[PDB]
Amino acid sequence: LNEKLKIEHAKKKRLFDLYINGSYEVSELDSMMNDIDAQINYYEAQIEA
Amino acid sequence: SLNEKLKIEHAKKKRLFDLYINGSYEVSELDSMMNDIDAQINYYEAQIEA
Repeated sequence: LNEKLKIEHAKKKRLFDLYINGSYEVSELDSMMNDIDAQINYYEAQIEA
Repeated sequence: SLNEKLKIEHAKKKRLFDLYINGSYEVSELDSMMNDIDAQINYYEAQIEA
């Protein structure tokens, strides 16, 4: 399930893509991006330990 | 209708810059897409040369 990390990271590149094209605002991007970053940490740690 | 692509890129550039002034996020994340955004502005300029 290391792929999921790329998938969660792939979602990050896209989430930036959307905002840059105006589909998502800054205020939203705050909540949505940190959710991913947390989801990564949620899946980043205590699996390679 | 290739002339009016830079204004979109500038809008694409602005939005991105609003994340820097917002202050959060990692700058290296924002630098990778800016490298693509700045470059796309470059070609639109360069095509006018010839």
